[PDB]
Amino acid sequence: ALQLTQSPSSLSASVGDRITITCRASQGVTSALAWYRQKPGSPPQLLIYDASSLESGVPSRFSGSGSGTEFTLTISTLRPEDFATYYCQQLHFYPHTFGGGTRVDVRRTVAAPSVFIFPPSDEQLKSGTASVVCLLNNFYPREAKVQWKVDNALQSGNSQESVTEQDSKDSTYSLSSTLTLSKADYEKHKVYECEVTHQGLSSPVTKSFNRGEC
Amino acid sequence: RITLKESGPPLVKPTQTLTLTCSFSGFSLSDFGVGVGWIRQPPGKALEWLAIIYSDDDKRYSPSLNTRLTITKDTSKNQVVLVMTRVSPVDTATYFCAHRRGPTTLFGVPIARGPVNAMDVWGQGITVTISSTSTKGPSVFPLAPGGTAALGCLVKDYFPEPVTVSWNSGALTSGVHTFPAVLQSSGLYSLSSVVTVPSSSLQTYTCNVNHKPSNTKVDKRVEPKSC
Amino acid sequence: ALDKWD
Repeated sequence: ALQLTQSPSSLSASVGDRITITCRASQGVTSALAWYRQKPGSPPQLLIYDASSLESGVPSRFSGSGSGTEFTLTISTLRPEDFATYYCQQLHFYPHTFGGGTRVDVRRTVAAPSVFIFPPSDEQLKSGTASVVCLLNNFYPREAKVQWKVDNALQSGNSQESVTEQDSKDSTYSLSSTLTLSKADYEKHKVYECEVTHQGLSSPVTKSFNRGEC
Repeated sequence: RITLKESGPPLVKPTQTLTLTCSFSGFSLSDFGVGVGWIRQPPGKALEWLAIIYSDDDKRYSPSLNTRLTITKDTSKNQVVLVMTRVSPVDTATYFCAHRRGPTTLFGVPIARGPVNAMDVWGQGITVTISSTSTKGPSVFPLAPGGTAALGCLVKDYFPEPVTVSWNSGALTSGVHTFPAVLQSSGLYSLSSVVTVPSSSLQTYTCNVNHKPSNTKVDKRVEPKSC
Repeated sequence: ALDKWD
């Protein structure tokens, strides 16, 4: 079906800035496009309907323009409540698609993550499972990539990660990634590595340990 | 003033049928051209359109979910119901219903269709978790180690959400990061809580974990191993 | 499939 691509997917800014988010459709949607702002924990809120009409009760710093395949939302003077995720929605064709969203967060000096790797506890091992956790602490911007390697084999499909919300004092994020293996598989290898790529790191940093080494 | 609110079960098991109700006030589903739609949002993901129904009773569904969705209205009760069959874990999401305006009319004559291009009022949303797991307490394991040091606790295999974690009975707050839990393929949640301190403080560190649902409190003191 | 009003 019809594709709606938002740009950029993520954007950093400060109070008072002017930002503009754009949304492009794969086929023309005339003026049937709406913009929403969604704050964490809340439902999306309508800002602009029919590509450019200002929704009632919505502050005038919000503006929408465009028609056909290209639309833009601009917030002229960013306020603290605007740090949020924005979505565009097409209503010309069924299904009524939403774009991927664009996250707007507090801008701050680039900061590389402090990385730490934790081996599984002997207590967990006795239960038969092995969790290897990797921590990326206080970094910025939000995008980071974690790659698990076991005896140099690239791991896939056996890890999960979660990211904290932007810190209100730091403006940094932290990320936790868990590699999970059976105790048996765990025992069949030695070098457990967490490889981290991030804008603040000249090149990828790797933190690792050799299993059973004492 | 238009308001909508979603209701239904917070927890549902795979293969089961999920029935969600949207009760609203401020408009009638008998008003001209009005619509009520459903949109969902898996945790951390984008909004996904599901279906919509209009007062003249036309219905439309997401093509990807068409076979599992039924939307219906009960005009006299001011409710719209969405029934999803055969749910699976990927259906865990926050589900929202929303109002869609019909064209503006002048002396009962449609003169403006621009107002239909948006879903203008939304309900708060209803969190729905799909897992065949039964109330279960977490196992708590230690996570042990600019020149900052890190340690923590891995709160593993519990259900359902939430769990609370604090450090040193609430006295340790700076440098603490408790991550949002991930729902494992097993249907149980898992989360880590860590804390960063000056590589010298290694002071004592104990995480206090509490999963109300299963009556499971645990305090786990964590230290820099090696005996 | 065009929206209801298009």
